[PDB]
Amino acid sequence: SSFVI
Amino acid sequence: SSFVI
Amino acid sequence: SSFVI
Amino acid sequence: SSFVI
Amino acid sequence: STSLYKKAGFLVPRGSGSSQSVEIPGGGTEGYHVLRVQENSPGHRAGLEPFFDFIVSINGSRLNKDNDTLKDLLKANVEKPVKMLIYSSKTLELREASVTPSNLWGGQGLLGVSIRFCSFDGANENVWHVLEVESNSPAALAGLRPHSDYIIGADTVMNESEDLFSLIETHEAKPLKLYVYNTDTDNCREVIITPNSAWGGEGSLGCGIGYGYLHRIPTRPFE
Amino acid sequence: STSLYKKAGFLVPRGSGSSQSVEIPGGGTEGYHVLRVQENSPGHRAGLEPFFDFIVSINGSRLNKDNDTLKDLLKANVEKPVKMLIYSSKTLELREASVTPSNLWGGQGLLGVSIRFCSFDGANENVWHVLEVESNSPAALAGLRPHSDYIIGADTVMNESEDLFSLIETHEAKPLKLYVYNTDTDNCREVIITPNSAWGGEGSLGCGIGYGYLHRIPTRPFE
Amino acid sequence: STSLYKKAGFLVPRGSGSSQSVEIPGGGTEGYHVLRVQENSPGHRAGLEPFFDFIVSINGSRLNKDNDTLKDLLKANVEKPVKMLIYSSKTLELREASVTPSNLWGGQGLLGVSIRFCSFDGANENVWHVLEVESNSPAALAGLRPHSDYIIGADTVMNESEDLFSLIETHEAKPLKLYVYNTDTDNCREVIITPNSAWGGEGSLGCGIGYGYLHRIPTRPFE
Amino acid sequence: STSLYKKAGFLVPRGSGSSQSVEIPGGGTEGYHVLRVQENSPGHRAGLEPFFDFIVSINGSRLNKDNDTLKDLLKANVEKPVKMLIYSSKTLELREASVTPSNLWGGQGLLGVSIRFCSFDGANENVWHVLEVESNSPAALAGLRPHSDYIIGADTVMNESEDLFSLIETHEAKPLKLYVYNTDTDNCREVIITPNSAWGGEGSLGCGIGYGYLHRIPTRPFE
Repeated sequence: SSFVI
Repeated sequence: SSFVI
Repeated sequence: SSFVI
Repeated sequence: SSFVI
Repeated sequence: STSLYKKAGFLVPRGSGSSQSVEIPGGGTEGYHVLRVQENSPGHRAGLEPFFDFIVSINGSRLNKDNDTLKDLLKANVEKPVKMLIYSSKTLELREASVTPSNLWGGQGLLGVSIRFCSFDGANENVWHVLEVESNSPAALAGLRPHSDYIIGADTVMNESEDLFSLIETHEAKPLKLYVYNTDTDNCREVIITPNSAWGGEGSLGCGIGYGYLHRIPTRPFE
Repeated sequence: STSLYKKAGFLVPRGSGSSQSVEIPGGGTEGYHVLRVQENSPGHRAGLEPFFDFIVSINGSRLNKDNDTLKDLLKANVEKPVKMLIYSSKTLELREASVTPSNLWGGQGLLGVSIRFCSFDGANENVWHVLEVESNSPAALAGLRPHSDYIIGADTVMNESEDLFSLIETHEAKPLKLYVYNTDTDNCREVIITPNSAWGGEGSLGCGIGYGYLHRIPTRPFE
Repeated sequence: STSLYKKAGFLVPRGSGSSQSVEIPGGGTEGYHVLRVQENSPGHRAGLEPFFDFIVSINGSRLNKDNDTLKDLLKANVEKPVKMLIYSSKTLELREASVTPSNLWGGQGLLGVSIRFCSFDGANENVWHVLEVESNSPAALAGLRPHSDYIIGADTVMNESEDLFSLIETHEAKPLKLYVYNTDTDNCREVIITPNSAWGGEGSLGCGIGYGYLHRIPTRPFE
Repeated sequence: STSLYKKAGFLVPRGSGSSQSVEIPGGGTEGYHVLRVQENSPGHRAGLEPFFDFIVSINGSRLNKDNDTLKDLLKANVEKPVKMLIYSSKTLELREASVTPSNLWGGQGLLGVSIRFCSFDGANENVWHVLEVESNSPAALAGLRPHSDYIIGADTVMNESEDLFSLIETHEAKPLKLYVYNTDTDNCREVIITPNSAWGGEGSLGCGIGYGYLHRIPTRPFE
């Protein structure tokens, strides 16, 4: 899935 | 301008 | 399916 | 007609 | 509020989501979807309209069906007028049409009408508008044409889609049949398409697709 | 500056921009633009196609000038077959149609066909696709309908380039008459609209407008 | 005649048709339309939005007239902060921005902003969406690009209603200058186009045009 | 032939099906798709472009990956500049950007960038344009806005779709997450949608969908 970095 | 025939 | 009649 | 500021 | 949007009224065709199934003699919601109507056919003479008309009853008999009843009733009245009850997804109305099945017209079948058993409930939405079409694209070679053509279905089983794209990947080499309505001919036809995501262009068909109010089959202003 | 755009091939209608073979017997480029074709008319029976067909010749006589020749030749053959030479902006081709004028029809005219004298060269471009239509808008009240209607021209007591926008400002309260093609009726009709920029909405008509290849009157795949 | 159309609610941008609260200090309806905003400019740093923002007041002084006041007030505060009152055709609201004019920037101007004096009332409508663009077309060679470009106005040595089509015929060989907004750059630029109806294709520009709610410059969901 | 169509050249964005993967140091075809870029983030300062940019390498290390390498390398260089190799689906080019991950900016994460591991091969096609949006529709209530919003993905497993509709039926009550690009913000965001075919309107979302060259994320004219 999408994830913030 | 149009006319029927 | 489709068919002609 | 346009001009820069 | 903080929303940069608001609401406005616009004109939309009557054939929309205000359904409502008012009211089918026999009670059902399903019938025979009128697809292709050959010219100089009995179906043409009866005023059967491609995509928009649904055959609901013949001689009083309701067709909650997908069986051989219609076929047999036409065959038993093979040169006599039969009365059909028709539902229009355009007018949302029922009308009676007289039609005489026959072998003596120059086409194929007794009515000259290609049909499919489905539900007419929300059928006016389920339309895919062919937009641009690339050269040498699968769509082009299959016969699909830009803006004039509307994809309204395919041959489908086992229990699967109502939505178009969910088929394009399935037939990634397997040929595919499409039911296509053309706004010039005002008629349906079958198109053989060969989905190829590696065809060297846009998507797997090489064409654009429109869906919704901006991409529906056109409707005349009045009943 | 490297362009982030390149070129690709796409399908376009043959009459785009009809470019360019006139091949006209008599030599002209002008004729009688077939607009509305009444139902069960002699003209309907003769297969005249609204907007796309141009009457260029009758019984061999070329129609290079907006006079009474066509009317008079029909009147002299009042219940007999007449040969017409027809040009199609769709096929860019010439065909002869047999038509029998009549007093017995008994709708309006001998053929039941509304016409206007103009040039057929690039007439398939001069089309404005009516897009969205606001409620209670000038377009709505005049009868214009979304996506199904195409504005193909107008009547001017004054004199302009007929260009749509270039008329809407001229007729800023004065009513305007428009010739509108509907892709469901496959026919032309007249719409009297009253442009009002102070109406409660977008522009002066309250409707969207499309122009170009994405907004042409649809064409069947084959001749 | 029962209409086959009805009404439905849809989402539209707030500035449509900006209808209607002016609430302007100074009383006017006109101001300086913010066009191109140069990069790393004082104007960029101040958050001025191309096309959407209007400069209505500087340091309390109302800008009701196309004169040299704005230029001169910036020049007098040449490395100091200036307060500007800004109107947005997007939010329909007023906000103050701090901006520091400079000679050190050292691009063109003290702010690096291209402007023009016009009215902001219903400016969000006066937009023409460039649709398809043919190869080697006038639009192509002038720099116009498909779907990304929006024509928002022009320069006229002569005098017309600025209306697009009403200029293309006037400039039937004479070059025309256009103000174009690109939704990727979020900025305006000038395009010099040479309309030619005898070019090998559609119309005089070789491009499609969209107008209306389906063809407006996009807006974020929130203020 | 009998075809009423022919071919014409049109301008299309470089980012099309001429792919071509020329040429990835490390050899792969996959990387980290740059979605949301928070403002005043390290990712913003580095010029990372939402939807268009792909992170391919960090400090020389290729990311054929979807693991914790990138995460760990950012964490190990927690306030130092790290060099990233970026691929643009817009320019089809590779560029080096310096970026300094940090905890001292006011947002969330070390780069302030939402990402997803996917292939950039033909990612510029896989876009669904939100067209019209009905009032009180699932799309409206979820935050989807007309014409400005582009649906570019969702959260998906187990092995399933690349195409959008094949999800709308799956979540017929189950909430759904969408990755939405807005052409005003030039940024991605997450939208929570609740598909309801019985919502009393068009489709299951209450919005239109465009796909193809007429419905792609806009591109500036020049590199």
